[PDB]
Amino acid sequence: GRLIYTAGGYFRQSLSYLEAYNPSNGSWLRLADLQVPRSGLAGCVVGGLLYAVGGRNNSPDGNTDSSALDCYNPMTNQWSPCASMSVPRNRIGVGVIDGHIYAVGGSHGCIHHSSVERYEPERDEWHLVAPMLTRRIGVGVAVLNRLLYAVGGFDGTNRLNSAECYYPERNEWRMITPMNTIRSGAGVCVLHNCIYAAGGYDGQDQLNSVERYDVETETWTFVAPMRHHRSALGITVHQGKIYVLGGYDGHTFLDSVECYDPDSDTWSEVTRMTSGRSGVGVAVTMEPC
Ligand SMILES: CN(C)C(=O)c1cccc(-c2cccc(-n3ncc(C(=O)O)c3C(F)(F)F)n2)c1
Ligand SMILES: [Cl-]
Repeated sequence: GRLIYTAGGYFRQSLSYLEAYNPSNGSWLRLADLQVPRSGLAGCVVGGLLYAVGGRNNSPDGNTDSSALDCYNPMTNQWSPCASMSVPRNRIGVGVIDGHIYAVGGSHGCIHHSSVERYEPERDEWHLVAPMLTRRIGVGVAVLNRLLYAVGGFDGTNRLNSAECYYPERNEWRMITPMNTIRSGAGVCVLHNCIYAAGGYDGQDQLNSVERYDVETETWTFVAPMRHHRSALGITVHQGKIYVLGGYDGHTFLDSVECYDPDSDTWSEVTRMTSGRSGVGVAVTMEPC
């Protein structure tokens, strides 16, 4: 059995929560807290281990952007620090290729990063790679066919409809077709042969719209919209379905979890997080024992 893990997030301040939702039975487990509260982080899994990457501790006692990489082992229910990134990256995106973690973009104070770096678990080492063509914070990241895509975000001045693709064997970024919608702090994931971008902020409104990029056709197509408008949502795939978790709708820090069924093109309410929050990190791995 596999669980959807949600790490960190934001309500009033950055959160240390780690909780795991089991689609098979509707249940939530609270697991070991993050060592450091963080919002605007990303989650990913490599070799059954859950990693929490970047973010920011927004707290009454000060605000600190995170360069941290921390590893959670479901077998032990324990967090362990890994090597830190070259730079703090709040509102980061991440993707895994070939057992390596790419950390993309994000902010450090007023610095909006185009830089990108790659973590090798076997070596506990980060190394910089080619930077993106654009500065992107609140960037959506997905991996399809061992290529890494960076989608939308905020460049320090404008929210972006643009997207680009990183070709590892050439260490090179190239623009792809722009989305039909400006999206920053969207949820971005892969399903089948498509990159999905769900929600985000366009500069004026939180979005419910959802569109997908087909790598073979190089075009974006809208699918059915989510039931909730949301920016700073978490997103993941579990058994061929997209799940979106939390976010901010302009009014409420959402506890809503929705899932998308591509065959019926419908979104439905699935469960509620134990408390409303935005800016979480999400990934899927094995049950704790
Ligand atoms: C209302 N608040 C501030 C929160 O709910 C919140 C709190 C902490 C972290 C984030 C977050 C997480 C991931 C991406 C983003 N970005 N990154 C860029 C933009 C943009 O405006 O362009 C956004 C946002 F806020 F929409 F979603 N934010 C949002
Ligand atoms: Cl923030």
